[PDB]
Parts: sequence; C-alpha cells; structure tokens
Amino acid sequence: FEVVEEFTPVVLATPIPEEVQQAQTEIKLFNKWSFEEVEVKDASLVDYVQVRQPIFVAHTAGRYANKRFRKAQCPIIERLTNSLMMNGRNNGKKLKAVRIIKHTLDIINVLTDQNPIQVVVDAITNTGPREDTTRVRRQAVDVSPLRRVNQAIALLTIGAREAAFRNIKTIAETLAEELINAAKGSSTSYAIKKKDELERVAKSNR
Amino acid sequence: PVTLAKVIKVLGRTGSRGGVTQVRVEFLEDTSRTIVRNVKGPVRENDILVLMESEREARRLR
Amino acid sequence: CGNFGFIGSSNGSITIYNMQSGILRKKYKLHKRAVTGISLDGMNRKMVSCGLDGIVGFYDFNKSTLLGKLKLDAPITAMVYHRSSDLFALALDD
Amino acid sequence: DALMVMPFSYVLKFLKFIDTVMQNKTLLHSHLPLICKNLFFIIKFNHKELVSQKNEELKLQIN
Amino acid sequence: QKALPASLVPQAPPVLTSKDKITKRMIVVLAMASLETHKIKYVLLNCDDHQGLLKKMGRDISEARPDITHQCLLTLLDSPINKAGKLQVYIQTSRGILIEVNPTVRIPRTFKRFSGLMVQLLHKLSIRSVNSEEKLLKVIKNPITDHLPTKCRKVTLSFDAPVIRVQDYIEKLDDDESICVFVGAMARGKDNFADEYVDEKVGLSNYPLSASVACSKFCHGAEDAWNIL
Amino acid sequence: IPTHAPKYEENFNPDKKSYDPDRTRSEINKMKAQLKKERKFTMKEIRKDAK
Amino acid sequence: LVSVYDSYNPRTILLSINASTHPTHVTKFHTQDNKILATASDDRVTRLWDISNAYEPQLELTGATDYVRTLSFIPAAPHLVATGSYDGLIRLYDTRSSGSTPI
Amino acid sequence: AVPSVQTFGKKKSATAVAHVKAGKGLIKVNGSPITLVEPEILRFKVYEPLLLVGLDKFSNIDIRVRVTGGGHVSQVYAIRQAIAKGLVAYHQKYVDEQSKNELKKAFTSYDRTLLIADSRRPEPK
Amino acid sequence: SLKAGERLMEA
RNA sequence: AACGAGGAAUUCCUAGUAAGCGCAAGUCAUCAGCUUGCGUUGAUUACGUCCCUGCCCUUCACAC
Repeated sequence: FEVVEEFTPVVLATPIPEEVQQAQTEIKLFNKWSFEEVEVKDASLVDYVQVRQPIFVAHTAGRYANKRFRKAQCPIIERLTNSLMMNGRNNGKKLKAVRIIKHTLDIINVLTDQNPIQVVVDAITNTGPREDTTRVRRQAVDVSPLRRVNQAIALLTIGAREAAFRNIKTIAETLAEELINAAKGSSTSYAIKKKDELERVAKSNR
Repeated sequence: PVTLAKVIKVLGRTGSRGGVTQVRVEFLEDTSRTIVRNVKGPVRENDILVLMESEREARRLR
Repeated sequence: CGNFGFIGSSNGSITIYNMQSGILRKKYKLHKRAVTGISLDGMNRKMVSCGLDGIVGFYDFNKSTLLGKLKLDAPITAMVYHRSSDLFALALDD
Repeated sequence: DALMVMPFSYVLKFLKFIDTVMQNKTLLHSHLPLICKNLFFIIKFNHKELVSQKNEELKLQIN
Repeated sequence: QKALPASLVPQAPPVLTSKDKITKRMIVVLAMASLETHKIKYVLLNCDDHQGLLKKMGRDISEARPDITHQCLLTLLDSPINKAGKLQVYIQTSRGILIEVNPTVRIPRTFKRFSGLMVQLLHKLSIRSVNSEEKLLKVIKNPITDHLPTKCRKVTLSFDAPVIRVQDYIEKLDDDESICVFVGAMARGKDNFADEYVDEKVGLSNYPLSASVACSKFCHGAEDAWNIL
Repeated sequence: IPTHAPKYEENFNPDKKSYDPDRTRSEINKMKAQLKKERKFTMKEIRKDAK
Repeated sequence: LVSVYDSYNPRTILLSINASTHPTHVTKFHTQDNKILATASDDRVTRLWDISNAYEPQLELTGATDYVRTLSFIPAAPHLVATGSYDGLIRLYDTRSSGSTPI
Repeated sequence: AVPSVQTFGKKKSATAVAHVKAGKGLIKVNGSPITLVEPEILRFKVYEPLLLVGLDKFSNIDIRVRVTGGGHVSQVYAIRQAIAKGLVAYHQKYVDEQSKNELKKAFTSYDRTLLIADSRRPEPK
Repeated sequence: SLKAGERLMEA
C-alpha cells in the first residue's frame, strides 16, 4: 500500500542546503537532536518538563510571565538558556546563551553518545528536591513539581557557572560536566550534593 | 521507596504559614486512600507530589 | 464538503483531486484490479474502496493510512454508501 | 471550610460522634438541622474514600 | 611492586580557602566571639580593661572577653592539622560579623598586639601580609552556610549532649564530606548559637571543657583519624 | 604551609587619615582637601548673600 | 597529563586527565568502544580511562616489570587488550574479568 | 498580469514586506537568498515556515522580502511572519481554499505568532 | 490561636 | 602607597519589568559636575496568604 504526495522532484531556484531538507523531514533541535525518543522518567515531573513540541532553536519570544503556570509550557531547553544569563554582566545576552547551550549539547554528545536532550531531561529530573524545609528551627514540607523544575534548573546553572568562575574550564564544558554528572546521579555534581543536603536536613526535622 | 500522590483539593482558610499550602492528595497506588500534606512551592489541583513518608498527617505550621 | 474528487482507475489506483483548483493532491495504490467503488464518510475521516480483485480497503483519509483490508468471496461490482448510518452495500458477482 | 480540613481518620471519629448523638433523643431534635448539614457535607466531600472502606462496623453505624 | 612518585621533593600542601569546596576539611567556627571596637583611639573592648566604658554601652562585662577567641586561634593555628593544610577557621562575632581566617596567618602571640589587629580588621575589613601578597584576615558576607563546603557534616560542642570519641566519629564519616565544629568561645551561655545551621550536637568529655581545650582535643583526634601526625 | 605575618598599624584610628610614605605627598593631599573645603564654603556663602 | 582536544579545534580542550606523575607515552582510543580511552605510562600501569568519568580509571592493568610503551586493541575482541613492555614480554589482558593480571 | 500578493510582518520597529508571485521557487531577503540571512544562529527561525509546510509548496512561487527597522532578532521575526502570511494569502487568492486551511492549521499549531502579530502592549496594574 | 476545624479536631 | 567586585545594617523591585548598550535634544521653571527623550538586547522569581507586621472597614423574591 502506497500513498504518494509528491509526484515531481522538488528543486528550488534558490539553492537550499540538503541538511535543511532533512530538517524538512523532521524538526530537530539545532537540526541535530531529535525530540521523538525523549521521555521524562519521573512521572511527577511530567506536565512541567515540556519536551513534546520540537523546536529548531531555543529562542522563542514567547509570553510565559503572564499567567501563574505558563512557565510549564515553555520548552525546557529555553528555560535552561534563560537561566544561563544572570549576574548582570550577562543580562540581555540571549544569543550567547544559545551558543553556549549549542556547544554544551555538542560536548555532551561527544563525551557520551546518548542524545543530549535526554541527558538534560535526566539531569533536571534527578536534581529536583522532593522534600524541603521551612523556618518556623525548621519543619519539613513537600515541594511542588514546578518548584522542583525551577530549583533544578537554578542549581544546575549555578553549579556550572561557579565551577568555571576563575578556572581554565569554560562555561560550556563545565555545564556539560554538570549535566552529565547529574544525569548519572553521581555525587560529583554540585546540584546533586545540594539536593541531598536539602533532603537530609528535611528528614532530620521530619 | 517513595510514593506518588495526586492533589485533589487545595484547602483554604487553613491558617498556614506564608508560602506553605495545605493540600489533600490521593495516592496513585490506592486512589481511595487520601492524606493531607503541606507543600512549599506553587501548587494546583491535578499535580503529583513525591511523598517520602506516607504516615505523617499534616498539621498547621502557623 | 465538496472540495475533493476521487477517481478510480481500471488499473487499481485511486487519484484524489481538488475540485476548486483541479490539482492532484493524493494517490492511493492498494488495488491491483479495477476499482468499482469509492466512498467517503460525512466526517471526512474514513474512506472505503472496493475492486474487482474482491478486497474492500479501509483508509484513514486525513492520516492517509490503511486502517484495514477485507476480502470477499467474489468480485465486487458496485457500491452505495449511506453516510448517516455508516453502512455500505456491495453487489458481488455471486 | 472547617470540615474539609479534617483528615479522613477524623471523619470516622465524626461519624461515631453522630451515632452517639442519635441515642440521646433530646440532643438529636435540639440540633437536628445542624447535624444534618454537617453529616451530609462530610459524606459528599469524601464519598469515594468512605465507600472504599470494607469495615463491617462502619456499615452498621451508617445504617 | 608499586612504583614511586616521579618527584619525591617535599611539596608544600595547598592553602585551602573558601573558594575550594571539594577538598576534605575540618572547619572550626568560633561562634559567639566577643570582638567590639569603641573610641576612648579605638580599642577592642575587654572585660577588665574597659569596665566603666562597657557599663555605659550597657553590655554586661561577663561577656566581654576576646582573649578566649585569642586562645582558641592560637591552639587551632598552631595545631599540626593546620600545618598539614586540612583546617580553616571562621569566626562569628556576637554582633553578627563573620571573619575568615586564612590558614597562613601568624597572629601575634601577645594579647595586646592581638587586640590592635582586630580594630584594624573590623574597620578596614581586611588585613594584608607584610610582603603584600595575600589577604590573611577578611570579613565575609553572612550566612556561614554558603561559604562552607557543599557536602559537609555540621556539629556543635554541647556539655549536655552525649559524649563521643572524636577519633571514632571522623572515621565513620565519609571521605568526600567535611566536618564543621561550632565551638562556643563565650564564657557562659545557652548552647543554641548554631542550632539553626547544625543538625546534631555532640559532647567530647563528661567534665566541662573550655573553648580552647575543646577544639585542641577535637583537632588532635582528626590528626590520628587522618594520620596527619 | 608558608607562614606570613599580618600587616597592621598600631594605635590605629580610622578617623585619622592613612599614613603616607612621602611627606610632600601627604602635605599636598592634606592641602588640596583644605582648598576644596574652603572653596565650597565660600561659594555657598556668596550665593546665600546674593539671594 | 593526558589532554583530549577536539580535532581541528585546537583552542577547545574537552577533557584533561592527570593519568600519572610519570610520563604518559601511549594514549590510544579504543577502536570498538568510543567512550573508553587507554593510557600507558612509565608508572608501568596501563590505565583504562572513561571519557565520562575522568576522576578514577575504569580499570588499572598492572604486572609489567618495565616501561610499557606499546598498547594495542585486538579487532573483533573488545574485551582483549595487548600491551608490550621493555621486559620482552607481551601481556594480554581481559577487561571483562576483574583484570590486573594478564591471562 | 502575473498573479501576486503583498503582506506585512512586524516586530517592534522591524517591518518586513513580502511579495509572493507565481515563479520557480526563488526566496530572497533584501535582494539576497534566504540562506544568507543573519545571525546564523537564528537562521533556522526564518526557515521555520519553509520547513513546516514543506518546500514543495514554494516550488511554484517566488518570494521577495524587504526588511527595514529594528534589530537583528526583531527583523528575523518580521521576516518569518511576512513569509508565512504571504504564503497563506497567495494560496487563498490563487489556489484552493482547502490548502489555505491546511496552511493556517499547520502554522497555528506550531506557532501562532507566524500569522498574528505578537504585540506586548503595556497593561497597567 | 486555634482556627475552626483545628478546634473541632481537638474536640 | 592603593587595590583584586566591596562587612554590619538598610532601601527598592513583578513583563517588554530588572539589568546591559549606544544615539540624539537642551524646548521661558530645573538641568550641562547634568537633565530629558529615542531605539536596541532582555531575564530569574512570585502572581498565593492573611501566619507575622502595618493600614482600613463592619458588627423586593428563593436560599442562608
């Protein structure tokens, strides 16, 4: 059984690179990473780690600060890029953040052959603190999934930034290291250690 | 092992501390069972919380 | 809806044109013998075909997928599709 | 809003209290509308959990 | 037949600072340090030197003793563990000032010269070496928690708490993790200064211990635990 | 570890201005402050008198 | 020290490993598996590193009584590793097993 | 006369005018091919219409886009909006309305800003 | 002080 | 000599907002030791609560 939609070869008078045509076939992040095989391992984080809509580039110019929970619909890669630019000297420079994330995903694919978007999703899923403390001394309380996503992104980006503040390593490579380590779940990642300390302190005052 | 519970009701006029919300959650494993919990971040109905302990019952935190 | 026209060929291919512009849009190739009946439900979702080879093909018009195939004992000669009830009768050679 | 805050374990306690009130006929008729409003709201709010329980003693109390 | 290191020349161990957060460390936080300055020239307020003056500020002269903070710093910095580069000291003044003490500093041994340095430190907010190569004593921003290592055990010194073998405690502790000891340099007071940060409180001996003897007892246990010698 | 000594000035007075290696440098810096103070005060006085 | 650079991009350094204090004469990527990188040093131990985990070797082969300046991966046998030292002995190792002793 | 349509895309001060006509698949921006649009990192953004509906539809038309005002990013968004609106308008005028509906559905499903202007008008509170 | 519902649970 | 991003306390801030960047004009008061406009890039976190702190208000059906 065959269905035919194109009956003549398509050649455009303006030349287009073939890679752009394989992008016509499917939407991939930076025309290099596919969203099809990415799933959020933790059930709770689903509906707040948004990866179902594929995007070519992180830049979207969307309106996500309007309503209380619009941030859930923002693509997770774009949220990572937005969290990347802080400290004032980087404020407003989103293109540099996009380039840094592109280089970081390339590094992640290099070091580990896994899909870099899958590594990012695993890191965010793992490094979300599940139980936290509130000052009364301290008392243990639960954490909403949106707060888990926000704190996961904040911890990952802060660790990556601080690791390369005055070190020969650049922001891209240290971000790649942090993401890979968090995805593994090893204690090497700063975010995992911070999460474990938070949950331990919450357990102590349970 | 950690359990998962879906929020069914966001209680109001509970007198909880600022930023802490008292909610009622039903376990995914046993939909009938319900427990009242305290949540720190922004919470709405139909979102799932990871409960590390399933025996503690929430009390007002002032 | 009055937008699409379906043509069944004696060589088994079903071509779909647009009535407004007369531009060929889709081409279905399942039957190997002549297609003696084509019909589409009122919802423009499920499409049904029959041919002298005796098979009844069920297609998803919007997704362009083969939902199923049903084989009858004798060659099919004609089709009438009742859109309200989603029933269609086939005049077999037996 | 006060009744919704109670966990389910206290609803069984509440349902034992009302059962105790029923024997004392003087209290029952003194506050009959109030008892009805609170009881029906309790049953409606957590009906799903109440029906799930297989406690035979509970089934006799409601009867 | 494990081969030798390529170079056996003695190498000075690295100076451990707040910037480094991965290396194992034993941090001592001399909380409730009584270090205050006031013009008569500015002098570090002392329990005996300035009694009438402190009465005018209305603060009780029982808790006006920076010599206790001086005492602990001497034994901590002179301990072999510091000479091994596995110890850094923080000081939380009673007023709420946090001071970082670089392990390299060589504080004056006489108390009088010690007092002259603190009035410099609190006002200038930093102290530099005679050769002007590094900052030895620097005031830093609260809270202590951020400066501390990312993975780190916290304890306090409590007379009422159960008595524990300090050497045993460090052994059962992990390797990547570090240990912080909140020592109360205050002469007398409730042992709740660090309750907000700390997770558990331990005792070292059945008998009461001063701040100076306690921290010296703690560090010597770590040296045996880590074989610092 | 290397051992360095702290650098501090005995009888330190923060209100008192920092000691300067060169006496001429301090003397001119002493005086540029005086000229600025005097210039600002007289300018304030002449303006107020004019008003 | 073992340095891994992106080929054709000398400016960027992806990974830096301090394999040993002695010279590291041989550094060869495993042919079948991309993630694991082999290193042989004058320490006479031919550590097998992993790109993801650069802090500890995945496996640390030993048993050579002299300088090891030769390392080879056998095609179709990813588990096997061949090393030759100035002892005059060629030692073959099986990474699937515990290792550290030539088969 | 050659069948042609004109459309506008706008983003902040950036305004793009797209002219879409019968042709042979010639997409140009400011007199140069679309492949040379800068910045390169956002180039795929301006490719988004072409890829979402497929290059086959553009094989029978020529598009000329002229952009003025604004910065790089706003200019890119103006270009993509103008291209999408021009394609939809051309398929409306000189091709069946069924294809118009499919194009609108695809663009709205992916990103509604391709068709409707994204205007962040102030809202006092 | 105790709020409605919190008092009732105590009762 | 001074210094390597700035202690304690304290202030402000919710979307084209914080922050960065530059270009113009000097509009009878004010401003050039500067002031006002204009465009460009553009986020994190909340958008809930009366728990604490202040200010404020109260004591024509049916159903309650």
